[PDB]
Parts: sequence; C-alpha cells; structure tokens
Amino acid sequence: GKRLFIIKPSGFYDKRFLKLLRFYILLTGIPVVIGITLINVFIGEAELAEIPEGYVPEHWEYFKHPIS
Amino acid sequence: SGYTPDEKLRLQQLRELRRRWLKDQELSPREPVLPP
Repeated sequence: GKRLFIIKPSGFYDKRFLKLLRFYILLTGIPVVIGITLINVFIGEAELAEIPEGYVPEHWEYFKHPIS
Repeated sequence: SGYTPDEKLRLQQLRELRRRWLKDQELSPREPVLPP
C-alpha cells in the first residue's frame, strides 16, 4: 500500500540508442586501441641519428611515430 | 452564500471517479517489476 505506480516517459528508446551508440563506437574503439598499443610497445618509435655520409633518406624515415 | 446543488452533485460524481482512479493508481500484484 505504501508504494505507488510512478510515471516516467518511455525510457526504452533512450536505452536502445545509448546501448547502440556505445557498442558501435566500441566495436572498433578497443581493437584500434589494442593495435596502437601493440605498435608502440612492440615495434619502437625511432632514434635521432644523423644522416650518414653519401646516403639519402626517403620522404619517410623523417618521422618519429611508426604509424605516422 | 454557498454551493448550488448542481455543483454538489457534479462534485460528488467527481469524488467517486477521482477516488476510483487514485485507488487504481496503486500497482499491487505483489510482483510489480520483473526482469524479462
């Protein structure tokens, strides 16, 4: 007798859009975070060596991060 | 002054209807919410 029916408008569409939003962001949020972490913990960034004598680098091998 | 008796009778019909609605607004199967 103490409890009564309380009225709240239609939380189902709220919850459905929120669940779909988080799932279809995190479907390739976590694999890309795992990918970038495994890159910069198992491949190296680079070192800062000078240009050797009689040698040319390309337009890559000027950049720190390996995915860059 | 006071009420005209039309207002008294109309008010009594709304008393019966309002009390029946507000008594209906309790949920009590004694299983009110349930997971699907």
